[PDB]
Amino acid sequence: ETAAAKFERQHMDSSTASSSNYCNQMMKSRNLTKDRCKPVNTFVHESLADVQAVCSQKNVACKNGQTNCYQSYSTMSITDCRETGSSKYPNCAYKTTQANKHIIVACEGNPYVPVHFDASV
Ligand SMILES: Nc1ncnc2c1ncn2[C@@H]1O[C@H](C(=O)NS(=O)(=O)C[C@H]2[C@@H](O)[C@H](n3ccc(=O)[nH]c3=O)O[C@@H]2CO)[C@@H](O)[C@H]1O
Repeated sequence: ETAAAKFERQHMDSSTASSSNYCNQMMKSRNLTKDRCKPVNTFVHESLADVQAVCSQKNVACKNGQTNCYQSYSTMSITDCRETGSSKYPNCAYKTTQANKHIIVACEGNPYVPVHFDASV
């Protein structure tokens, strides 16, 4: 799996919504609960073209100190998945929360594409 492909699997769910069951099902189907319960994960509902375009938008500092992060000029429809208190592997359990926020992604490679989801603001 390429880094670009991993980003698409972990963070992209293009749709033009999310039920209380959404994260429980999506974290499983996208193979994010295979080894452990991933505590926090965000899905983005805008088009792949729109998210890829963020790599040419506002340059901002990455949480890790690198300079290859970019913030979206427009807000984007997203869903945050957060592990519940009662959640126990292999039965990982999640709270589903919809939001409309600017996203921050890290980009790499040629083509220069998103490889990491840094934050929403
Ligand atoms: N500039 C870079 N350029 C290139 N690569 C970079 C760069 N920076 C990191 N990586 C890489 O990413 C890898 C990854 O393991 N780091 S991770 O912070 O823990 C991933 C998290 C984050 O996606 C997720 N989260 C978080 C908030 C939110 O709203 N939504 C949401 O989904 O939760 C995860 C845990 O935080 C690491 O191996 C490192 O090499």
